Amino acid sequence: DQLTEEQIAEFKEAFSLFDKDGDGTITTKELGTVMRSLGQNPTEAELQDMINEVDADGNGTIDFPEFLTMMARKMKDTDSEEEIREAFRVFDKVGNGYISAAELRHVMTNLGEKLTDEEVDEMIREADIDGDGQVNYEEFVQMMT
Amino acid sequence: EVTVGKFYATFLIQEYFRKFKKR
Ligand SMILES: [Ca+2]
Ligand SMILES: [Ca+2]
Ligand SMILES: [Ca+2]
Repeated sequence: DQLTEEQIAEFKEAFSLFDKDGDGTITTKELGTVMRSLGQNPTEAELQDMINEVDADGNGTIDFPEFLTMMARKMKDTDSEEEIREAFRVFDKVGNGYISAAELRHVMTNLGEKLTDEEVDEMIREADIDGDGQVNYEEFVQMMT
Repeated sequence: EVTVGKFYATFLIQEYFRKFKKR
């Protein structure tokens, strides 16, 4: 149940990735912007429903206390290994057991907003242990641990 | 579960960035 200042600050960094205008709320527009950048394309109705899963007070946006409630609960309720397994399935779009190096580079470039090309190159090179141009599940586990 | 997992996955990528910067 314990939540350190550092853990809260890390969850705030996740919040601000979506709240790109820094107004303290995540809107359907901001959510859609991130999801589309990663190759998803939800309808406006789907985006509203997604906001509604997190929006505890029903005003149509996610504020940080709502975001933190949801993220701390997910961390508490999920074993660290399942958290990583789930994330791998998120980024393995085809479901073929691999994330291509190009796909991972795109995810990192969009989610690490200040990263340079050289930085993402090092990360990819380190991630793809066997050098086959894919990141498999065992390699993804090595990344996250 | 799907919505929560998508938010959590982006936090986990940011956690990787922190871990990588430490290594
Ligand atoms: Ca905002
Ligand atoms: Ca709200
Ligand atoms: Ca590989």
